[PDB]
Amino acid sequence: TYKLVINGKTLKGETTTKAVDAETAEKAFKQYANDNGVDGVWTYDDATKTFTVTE
Repeated sequence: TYKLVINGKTLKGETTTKAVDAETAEKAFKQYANDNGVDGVWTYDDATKTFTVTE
């Protein structure tokens, strides 16, 4: 796999993670964003297995 794109005011980038289901990921990404001081709106496309955080 899944991809996460971070569109922040000060931080812009991308990271990846391996998980057995989408739910498990979401949780991992939520933790990552927090550790980096980023807070926003989350979007996810099942077709591309990508989550986007804007912010």
